[PDB]
Amino acid sequence: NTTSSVILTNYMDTQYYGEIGIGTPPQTFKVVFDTGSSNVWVPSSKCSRLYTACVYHKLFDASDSSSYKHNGTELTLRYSTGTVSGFLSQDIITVGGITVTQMFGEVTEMPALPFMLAEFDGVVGMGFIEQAIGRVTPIFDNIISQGVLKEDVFSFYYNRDSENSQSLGGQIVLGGSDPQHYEGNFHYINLIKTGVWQIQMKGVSVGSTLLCEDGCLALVDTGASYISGSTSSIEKLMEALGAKKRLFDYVVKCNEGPTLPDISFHLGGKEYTLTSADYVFQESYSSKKLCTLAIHAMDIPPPTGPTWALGATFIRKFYTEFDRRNNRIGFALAR
Ligand SMILES: CC(C)CN(C(=O)c1cnc(C(C)(C)C)nc1NCc1ccco1)[C@H]1CCCNC1
Ligand SMILES: *[C@@H]1O[C@H](CO)[C@@H](O)[C@H](O)[C@H]1NC(C)=O
Repeated sequence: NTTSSVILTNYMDTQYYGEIGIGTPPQTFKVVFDTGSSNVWVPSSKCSRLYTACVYHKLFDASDSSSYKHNGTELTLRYSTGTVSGFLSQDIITVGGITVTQMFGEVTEMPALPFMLAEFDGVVGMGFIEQAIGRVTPIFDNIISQGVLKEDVFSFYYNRDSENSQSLGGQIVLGGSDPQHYEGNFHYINLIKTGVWQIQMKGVSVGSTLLCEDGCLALVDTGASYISGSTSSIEKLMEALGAKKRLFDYVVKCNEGPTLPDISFHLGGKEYTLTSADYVFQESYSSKKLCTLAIHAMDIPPPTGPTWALGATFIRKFYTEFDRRNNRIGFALAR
């Protein structure tokens, strides 16, 4: 019956990661704790240096760990934004002072796009075994097995401040939540199914409901930067906002930013509202300058998709508790 936290760094409101240690002695890695996937991977020393992303990130060297256990089963992790490929290994992983023996992917194939843009080295998947490639037991499942934690829950706080380096970029409590980072009560929404951190959504509103009328899906994805929907969902949301489409993002003229309407997500009977301040990167107030929106198109395939994904844009405003004992997600106002 103990509780434990991981200190997160916030890079520019788009990348949130903490530090883990792998092996004896610990090799440390910057990792995204991702509720939208279920595998652990770091880049590997076996990764060809022709992968520039492998030049620019910390590499796990199995030859420097005395606690490593070979497996070498190939794995390929297909994310919506890009793919990593490699092989399975087993070592001791430390995460918030919790030591666990864990199967993880040693990534030998790490595309320059998008991975050169990653501040983090790898990913710690916080999803279920059902979504785990290779049917590899996820790290939290392993920590639960130990019987150390007070509750079968984990919580995410993502800070709104990335500039002020003398502040906490984010936090993950394993085994509970932290009351210093939320307020009011938790609102609990049960999952559609076990296997995925996905909840029923019954509306996306601009200002009047104009999307997700007959119901749709919402993946709560701590590993994502943005709120995402389907290409057609986003194109209709953006037409409503007067946002011009670009190659990788949507933008308004910076001056139009504060005048943008509130966007609401109807989740578990409550209306979860984001103001323009919650979703516009107000980098300027100029009419000559384009400001990027924290909402993009992301088409996730079956069986998970098509689905909306509530990423860091959403978690910033809403402190999120992931409840594995009751298969539900709690949202409270962050502070
Ligand atoms: C690799 C993994 C994190 C990929 N995903 C991303 O959204 C993602 C993609 N590419 C980037 C790059 C490299 C471009 C920086 N960053 C990402 N996320 C940063 C972040 C950390 C905290 C919150 O958001 C999703 C994929 C679907 C399952 N959930 C995660
Ligand atoms: C890899 O791990 C799995 C555990 O499910 C095991 O069955 C398999 O034999 C392992 N392979 C090697 C080569 O160690």
